Amino acid sequence: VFHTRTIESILEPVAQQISHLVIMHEEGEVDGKAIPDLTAPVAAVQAAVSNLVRVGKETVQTTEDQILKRDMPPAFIKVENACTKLVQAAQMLQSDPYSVPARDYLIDGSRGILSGTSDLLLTFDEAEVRKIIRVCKGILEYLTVAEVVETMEDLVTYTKNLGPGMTKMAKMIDERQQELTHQEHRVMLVNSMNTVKELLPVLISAMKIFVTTKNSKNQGIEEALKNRNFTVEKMSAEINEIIRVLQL
Amino acid sequence: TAKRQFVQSAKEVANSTANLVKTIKAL
Repeated sequence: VFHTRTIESILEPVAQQISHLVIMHEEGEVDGKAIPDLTAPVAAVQAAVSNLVRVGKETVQTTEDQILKRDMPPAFIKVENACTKLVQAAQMLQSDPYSVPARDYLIDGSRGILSGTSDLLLTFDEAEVRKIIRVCKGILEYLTVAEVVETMEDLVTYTKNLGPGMTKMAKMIDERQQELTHQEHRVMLVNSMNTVKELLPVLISAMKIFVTTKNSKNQGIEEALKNRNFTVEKMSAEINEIIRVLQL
Repeated sequence: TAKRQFVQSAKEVANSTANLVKTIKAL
């Protein structure tokens, strides 16, 4: 169900347990079911929620992603308000073990904890993806500069500052595709990255010919320009495809 | 790292909530 192996491993068993509890609650089964003392299990949840918000706050302050800074605090409120209902429900159940409003608080609280934790993981994941897209867009912009290269000196400068960006993007895509649960999207990412990687020496070779045809002042210039532009076009189309699949 | 610390914190919330839901659901 979840798009990442990490998100799936964290949320799927707790989501299924809550879905089962919600079903029992709406069927009327929870209402008169004897509930043991929940002071300690709820205290363990409040301690875990406090640590998630504290670690979440450390990310908000040290990050530069303004969407993550904006979207994490409403989710902190959500998990904390959910925790409030669980702490209060445990108290209410000690005074009245048959409390129907307290059982409602247990379900709303558990759902709120899940929903808020899910929001936080999805926000954190979207920010990690935005880091990869930034790297992709930087390469796209750098590829728009290939047509400016017209001398040997330009070619050396250009190639030198292209090689690391490509290596960085390939490493990021390789690590990301291994995290995805959707196998068809993993195939799209790796195949697009294979195309970009293999077209890089094709682009460098076309730029070398372009520089040589320009210097010799021969009839082969238009074909050299067309071969370079077509390679920039294909690489750019593939990087735009990677950005699209990364967001899915 | 900050990523590992955040993920471990979320895992702890899921685990403690799972244990609470299992205790409520208990027949």
